[PDB]
Amino acid sequence: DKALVDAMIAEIDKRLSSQVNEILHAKEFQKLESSWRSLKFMVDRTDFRENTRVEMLNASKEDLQKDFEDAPEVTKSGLYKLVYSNEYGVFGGKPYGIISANYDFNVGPQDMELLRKCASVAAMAHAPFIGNAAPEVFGEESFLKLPDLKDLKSLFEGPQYARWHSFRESEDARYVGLALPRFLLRLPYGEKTVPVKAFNFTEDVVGHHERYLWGHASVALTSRVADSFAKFRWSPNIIGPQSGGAVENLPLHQYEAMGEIQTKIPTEVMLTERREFELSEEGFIGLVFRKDSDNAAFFSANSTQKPRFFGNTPEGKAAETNYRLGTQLPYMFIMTRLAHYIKVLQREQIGSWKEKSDLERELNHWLSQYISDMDDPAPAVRSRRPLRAARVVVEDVEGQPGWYRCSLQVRPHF
Amino acid sequence: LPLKVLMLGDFTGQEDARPLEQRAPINVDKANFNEVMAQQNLKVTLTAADKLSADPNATMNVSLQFKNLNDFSPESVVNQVPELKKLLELRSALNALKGPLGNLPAFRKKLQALLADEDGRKALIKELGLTEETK
Amino acid sequence: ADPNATMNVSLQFKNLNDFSPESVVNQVPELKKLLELRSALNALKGPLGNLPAFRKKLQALLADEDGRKALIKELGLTEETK
Repeated sequence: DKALVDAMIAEIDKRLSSQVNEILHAKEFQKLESSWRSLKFMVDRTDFRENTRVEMLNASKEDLQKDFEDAPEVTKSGLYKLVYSNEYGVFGGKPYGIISANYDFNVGPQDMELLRKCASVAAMAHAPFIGNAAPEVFGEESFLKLPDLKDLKSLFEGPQYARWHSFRESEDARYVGLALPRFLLRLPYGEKTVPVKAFNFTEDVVGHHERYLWGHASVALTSRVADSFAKFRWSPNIIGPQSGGAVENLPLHQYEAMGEIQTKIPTEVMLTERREFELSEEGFIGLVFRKDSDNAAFFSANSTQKPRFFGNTPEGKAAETNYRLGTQLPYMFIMTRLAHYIKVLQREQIGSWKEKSDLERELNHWLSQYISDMDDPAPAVRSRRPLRAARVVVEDVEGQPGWYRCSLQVRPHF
Repeated sequence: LPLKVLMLGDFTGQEDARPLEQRAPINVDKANFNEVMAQQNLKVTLTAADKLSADPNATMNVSLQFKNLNDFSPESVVNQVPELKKLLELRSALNALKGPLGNLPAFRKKLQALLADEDGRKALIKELGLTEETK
Repeated sequence: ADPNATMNVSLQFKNLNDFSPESVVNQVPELKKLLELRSALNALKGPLGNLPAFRKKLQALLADEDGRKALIKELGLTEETK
């Protein structure tokens, strides 16, 4: 008799799981959940004892556009108020290191304009803006179609991307960074791998991989920056499987294939070296999946800015080198930290009896603190001293008594 | 100088009428993340397809509330949706009866208690009563 | 192979590297199309792209209205039969 009652329990749990799947696969529910869970996945991978801080700002993209278009100038926007004004431009305060936006961007004009405003703010405060790109940006329904794309460079020649093309040429593009495929945050519920209490729930992911709780990879990149800073107080080591750009401990999900077994890739696709290189040429930060493991890697963190070409002469090639250095976030971060330190420390020197040469001597002695100019410093030890060379020149602005024009040029390790 | 990051995003189910600057940021750390969730107060009013029957016009509207990440688990989801919580109580009643943990009079009383919920549909009530063994 | 065939070019220079053959080819479509064809053939021979992509890109390269039909024929004669 009890066997029939157990069959009743099987059918009852079957229907209940039928509805629970509708709840757990709802786009709004997944929006909220993935927001909070990705947030915690970031926070619990940092080290607040290493002088790392994180603030939450609830804002939708539509309202960001509403504020930026309502304000007459970016200096009067609320975001600028709480990023620059209440921080970097406040005596006694502290400057924001970087801004992580949990958003997906398309080629739409609204998204492009939002990116322009974020580039302006990031340039004014010396802090990069990191986000993610949506699959339709490549003209595909989902990232799972990336291996079918024969040529992204040619794809980007269509008139649909005119605004993005100009954005890549703006000088504020150095403060913009967009990531490619998303990444799994939760393994689907199962009586063995992920059980729940009481109700025997077995989550049924259908043919639509959108049933999986995908998460924005911008948070993973943020964890990279956090680790680099926790170890060295600088953020350059975030672009290598061994350098510190490796994301370890990704969720896995083995399930039946055509009679065999296979694991759902933690990223939507398994990006090959050539495809990753193409995305890098297109100014995208692609988190590549290490085949057959639970580890991914960021091979490079190029900004949105496109490098400029100069005449192949000695001076022209020198100009190309400097420009590309500017185009790379791993060096942009050193520049940004330097700007923060300069603002803070100089504020305290305002009012002292400083002549031009005094500025020269003091600034040289200070810059030397982050310089490792040895014949061969320990590898990944010039991490703490990212600069190899540095030059400072100080002139007087002519027309008044006691302000100067300072030029600081740095050669960091490659 | 510390390394301070600003996470900007849609952490709620709706936009706030508060001007973007007027709203303040919240400092988050490992020792108070859950408290930050509870103070932020999460709520989702949404409609999904009602798969508890066989009607394509049947829809189910739910109002879920979140104070911590554990509230995203299916147990909490069921706890917050009476159309499923009643079915979980029915499950417990049937397992208790089949395991001989309670007698038929207690089983009948508790069944009446479960089915008495006025928010349930008569069709759902009939589907639940159809699971009771004849004896 | 025509002694009466002449080619007029309008080169522009902003730096000394603009005197390199790469820039010269970049500024002369009758050669730039041939360099794009070169890249297409090397990609195909190295198996970097499939035949459908190869065909599409070839059409793209040969579509340039400033090219001569004779040049177009010489370029298509370099495509492997397969």
